[PDB]
Amino acid sequence: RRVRISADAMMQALLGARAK
Amino acid sequence: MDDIYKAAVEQLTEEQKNEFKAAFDIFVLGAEDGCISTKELGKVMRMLGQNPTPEELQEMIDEVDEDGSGTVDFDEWLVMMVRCMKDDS
Ligand SMILES: [Ca+2]
Repeated sequence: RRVRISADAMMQALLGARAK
Repeated sequence: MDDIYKAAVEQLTEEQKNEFKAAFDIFVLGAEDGCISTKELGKVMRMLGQNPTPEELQEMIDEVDEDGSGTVDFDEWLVMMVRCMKDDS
């Protein structure tokens, strides 16, 4: 019962994927 | 017996698997061979606002290698995610 790691960071590089 | 990695990949979504192909490209955008090196991965962390030592990535890629070629593939990348969420060794 935990939250995903800080991977969205790289997802924002492209433009802003799953920024929220 | 890495169920955590088997389920983690399944729990994923069509968007995740689709985005996983984009990141790999963005990382190897300049790479000629087509592989993300410890230096390349770190280069992105520097522009992000952090500064992860090169000894971490290097040791990481090796710890998350399928054949130990020293390169992270689309497959080794999917496991690298869970490996961190369930890092024990
Ligand atoms: Ca490999």
